[PDB]
Amino acid sequence: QQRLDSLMLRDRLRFSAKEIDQAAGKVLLREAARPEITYPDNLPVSQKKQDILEAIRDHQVVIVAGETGSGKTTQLPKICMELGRGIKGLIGHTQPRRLAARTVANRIAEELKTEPGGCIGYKVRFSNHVSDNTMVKLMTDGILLAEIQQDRLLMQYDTIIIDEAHERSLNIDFLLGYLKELLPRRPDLKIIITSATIDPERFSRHFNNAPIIEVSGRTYPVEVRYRPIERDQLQAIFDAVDELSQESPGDILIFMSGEREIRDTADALNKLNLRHTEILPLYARLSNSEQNRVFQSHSGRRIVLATNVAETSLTVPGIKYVIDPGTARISRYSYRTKVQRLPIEPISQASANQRKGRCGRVSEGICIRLYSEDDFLSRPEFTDPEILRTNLASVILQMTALGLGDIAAFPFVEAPDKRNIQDGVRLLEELGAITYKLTPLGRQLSQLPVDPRLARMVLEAQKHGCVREAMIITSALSIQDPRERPMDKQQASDEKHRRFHDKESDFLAFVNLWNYLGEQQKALSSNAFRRLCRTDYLNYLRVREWQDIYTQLRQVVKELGIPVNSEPAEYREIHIALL
Amino acid sequence: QQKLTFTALQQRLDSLMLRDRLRFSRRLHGVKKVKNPDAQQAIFQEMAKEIDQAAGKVLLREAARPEITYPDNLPVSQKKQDILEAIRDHQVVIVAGETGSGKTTQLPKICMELGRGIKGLIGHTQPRRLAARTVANRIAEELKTEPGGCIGYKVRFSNHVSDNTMVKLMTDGILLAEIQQDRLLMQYDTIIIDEAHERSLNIDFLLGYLKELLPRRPDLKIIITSATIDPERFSRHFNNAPIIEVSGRTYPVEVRYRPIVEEADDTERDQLQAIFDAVDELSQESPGDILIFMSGEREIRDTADALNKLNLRHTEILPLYARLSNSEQNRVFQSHSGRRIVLATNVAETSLTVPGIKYVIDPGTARISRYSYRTKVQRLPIEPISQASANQRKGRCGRVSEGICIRLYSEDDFLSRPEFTDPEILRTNLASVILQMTALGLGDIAAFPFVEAPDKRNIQDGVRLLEELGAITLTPLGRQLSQLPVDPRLARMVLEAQKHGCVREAMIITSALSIQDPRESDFLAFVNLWNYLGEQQKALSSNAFRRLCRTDYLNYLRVREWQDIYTQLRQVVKELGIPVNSEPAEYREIHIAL
Ligand SMILES: Nc1ncnc2c1ncn2[C@@H]1O[C@H](COP(=O)(O)OP(=O)(O)O)[C@@H](O)[C@H]1O
Ligand SMILES: Nc1ncnc2c1ncn2[C@@H]1O[C@H](COP(=O)(O)OP(=O)(O)O)[C@@H](O)[C@H]1O
Ligand SMILES: [Mg+2]
Ligand SMILES: [Mg+2]
Repeated sequence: QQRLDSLMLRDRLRFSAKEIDQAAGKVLLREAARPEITYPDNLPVSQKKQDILEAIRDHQVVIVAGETGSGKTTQLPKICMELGRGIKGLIGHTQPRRLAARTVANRIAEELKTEPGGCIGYKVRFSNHVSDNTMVKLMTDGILLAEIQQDRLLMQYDTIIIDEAHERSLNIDFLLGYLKELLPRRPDLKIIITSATIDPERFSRHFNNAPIIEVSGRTYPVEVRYRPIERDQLQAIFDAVDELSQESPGDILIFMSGEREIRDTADALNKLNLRHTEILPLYARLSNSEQNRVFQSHSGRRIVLATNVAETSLTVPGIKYVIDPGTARISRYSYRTKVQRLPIEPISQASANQRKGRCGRVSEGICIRLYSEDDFLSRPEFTDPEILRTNLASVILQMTALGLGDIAAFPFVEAPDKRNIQDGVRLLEELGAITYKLTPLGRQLSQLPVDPRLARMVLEAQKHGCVREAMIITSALSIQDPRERPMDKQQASDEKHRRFHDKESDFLAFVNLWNYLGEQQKALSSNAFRRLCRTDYLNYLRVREWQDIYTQLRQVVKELGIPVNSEPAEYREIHIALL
Repeated sequence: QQKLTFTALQQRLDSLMLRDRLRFSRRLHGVKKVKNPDAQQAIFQEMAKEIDQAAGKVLLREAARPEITYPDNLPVSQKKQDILEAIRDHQVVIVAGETGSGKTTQLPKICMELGRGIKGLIGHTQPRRLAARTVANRIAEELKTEPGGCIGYKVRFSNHVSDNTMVKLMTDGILLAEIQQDRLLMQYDTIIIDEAHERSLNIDFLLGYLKELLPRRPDLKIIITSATIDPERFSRHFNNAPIIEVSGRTYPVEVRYRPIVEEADDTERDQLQAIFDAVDELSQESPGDILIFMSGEREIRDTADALNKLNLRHTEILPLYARLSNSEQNRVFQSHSGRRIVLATNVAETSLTVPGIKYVIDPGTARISRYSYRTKVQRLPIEPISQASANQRKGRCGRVSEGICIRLYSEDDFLSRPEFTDPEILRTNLASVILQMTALGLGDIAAFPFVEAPDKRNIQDGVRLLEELGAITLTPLGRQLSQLPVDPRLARMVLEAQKHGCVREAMIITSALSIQDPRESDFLAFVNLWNYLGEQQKALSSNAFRRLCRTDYLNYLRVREWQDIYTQLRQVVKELGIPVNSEPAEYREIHIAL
């Protein structure tokens, strides 16, 4: 048994004698395939790698916290390899987003002059690029959670890097809880929690007061300019862009609430024909020749439009200026409507300071906040973690889908409100989702990224050929009402909104408004369809958010093989489905 | 509450998916040995609620069933009821027909119309990974559904299959690898083996394994899909299974023999001028696109370049490469103004259907894997194709009347060729066959029901070789050897080269020994010639390193074949995660490797 501590972890678990020499050949082939480890000398993490290495070496859990762009994501797996990890088990490295897992794997592989799927591989939904020589496995946190069922000790891995951990999604908190549970039985496993410098002490306390290595390099103070306050919303961006294009060379990063807003803004900025200015929209659906032009050199000024993926996870090069509208989609349960919603809300101070911080890698960066200093100082210091703003039915459903056990025994970094547990269990039973074990219906519910009660209605519409109408309604119920009624009029707003009133149920006013919002962004220009939404007292951003949510929901529904009517269904099978 | 029984529970298992019915059935079998009837009743009560749950899986999948439609103009669509009834009434069916009949894209639909694909998957194998994905995307589009929904696919590095997937396209290699974990192939109620006339090792392993499996899977249905090349052999293999011939009307094709005139005294320029002359001959005829068959993708590139320098009137040159943009992919099936000249490898012989072809130019060659008893190596020579393959190439202009196929060889040459291509099982060293069989767990090669058995006189030497290399006793080393599509001993050198950072040089040697020479220390002549030919071909102008190869005893066409084979080998090595040095390795850490 002393000889097999140099065997691979799954093999070593198996045995503990000449079928050992065989297994030991696997290790020694993998050691032969290990590349030469190199680092770009200009990154703070590369310069500070020796302290990081020693911390990982001497501690089971390390928290690495630092400004975006420090080199955490691309260099930390290399440090683990230099320390000798990744031979007898994999270095697992989670990302919140599927796109980031693949992009990071390709980037590290290229920096090491290797082929992705070799020493650096990745696993996301529909793509498992991992060979027998893979040492570092990039993946989404959802992928790693789904592996727990078939491998409860995670014996595939000798090292797990939880990246972007400050996002505090449910997936991240499930992993941090499961890993803490797992550590007494995996004394050979090493954990690295990787984060922006946002309250890393909370991660430290969770892991038995683990050391925090703060790896930020030099940052320069950023000038903040406050510019308070549809085109009133869009024109503020125009004014900020004009202001900043007077400053010294340097690209502008504009934070946006969603991809349809990015597209409208990119269309508008392009017809403005800014001299020697390139507009670059960052969408999730970008081509493989669009990936790197983000990172390609460029001649004039570049205006990058992005969602908050560019807040801390992605570093756009060459950024000197930021325009911050100060808002973001965030998942939040509404106690008024008893629905898990996606309101557009003012971001926390921590998030606003991360957006500002993207100008501070060079001197004299400028951040324009489209709101008042008064507003900023009123905002919370931190963003609520998702676990504290999600209905417990959704939480329990996902824990049951992953086999994480009872929500009351789980060692959360921050526990949800125990008073809501029984109503969450009750709801899932009434929805036919559980018995805890998932039902086949429950598994389909877990795969729909909307409130479970709304998801149940989508599944029921599949029996009646009106999933299209189910998705219009459910997406409409996942936002704040797009129909503004300013008591500054109260007069034309409701009389223009009653054009879509329906006979039986109020939910089909959403269907009529949806069809009306179609036929109009086809007739009208994108700037005069926009104009139509103040003319019609519609909140421009919510309508765009309504369309974004529907589009994403329809893609998921179709990917699951759920049928979607090509032709609008009629009123009877729409309501037997809701009723 | 109320009493359950073995028979009633067992009759419930017919509303389940086949894998669930198997599991429940084996659980109930165990209950038959429980002596305490109260413990049997308790197990029953628990199990009837899990059966109730499992039956919901079936009704979710039935809700996802798409509406089945067929394109009017396909012979298979016109014959759909005869095909459906044959599949319905027979466990095994042979579907044979001309390329373009609609076999690949419509046969899975017919199985869905029959009601299959709900309780198990309709598995549909392809020889090529790109074809599995492309076919899945095409059927999904025809059904107006999203790929990964009812129509999905599974290939290396991509598993596009959901809980509602009814048709699973995959490579035959993927299906073979699934046998370890699912020996009865209970995931599937139907298996379609496509392009079966290719008679690769993978196809023959599946046909033998499926034949063995059928007495244990009376619920399983098999469809063997083939070009009309001796489908009677498939029928005999499956106990005289019916052959459904799904070709439409046959339009005879005019053959012209144009043996290559050695006018220009070259070989490359002689082949190219012969192609030019054939293109001129065909451009006198009525409107219609031309398909030119080529032996490899580097040949395609040179030919497309040469045809572009001709400044042809109203003519587009369109080379077909395996890694084409899938929006350049789409351009084959796209309309166009003038004449189009399509250049393709034999992927366009039976597997791919290029639209609008009226004319074919056939040089008559293809790369084929063939073991050499001299040189004791599994090689990949370019050799003359069989009569059957030449007739398949000819048939690609047979969609309408008045097609013309120009063969760049004589009728005597055509008649000298064998009637059929040797199946791969008969031209592969048995060390490779045994290695791949043991990796797959197919059992002893002497007990395997091959459509055509290999020469058993080679067996014990194959076992001998794999023992000497340390591949069997399967080893961890043997499994890595199985993954390399080269001679097993050369594969041994590739893996040993990985220890010393010279897999690049190992691949130079391997590719040089799998072709005929462009002209232990003789193998280091291969490396030095390769390095020189690499260096010279970045400095010299586009299309002027050709002259450089007469300087020495180098024939450009052999060098180009060497480079093509190396390039394809490097792709396979990369996909296996084996690192390849970008920089030329240093001396004889190449001998420590050899
Ligand atoms: N795909 C890529 N292409 C080019 N440069 C990149 C890529 N990914 C990251 N970089 C650069 O490497 C640096 C380090 O990035 P990263 O490791 O993600 O830092 P952190 O995780 O600390 O924010 C950044 O400045 C970034 O611009
Ligand atoms: N990806 C595709 N795009 C457009 N048309 C296609 C595609 N695949 C097949 N087809 C058309 O459908 C017809 C049937 O092709 P297929 O089902 O592959 O026939 P077979 O398998 O009998 O050769 C062919 O004529 C082909 O041109
Ligand atoms: Mg990062
Ligand atoms: Mg076919």
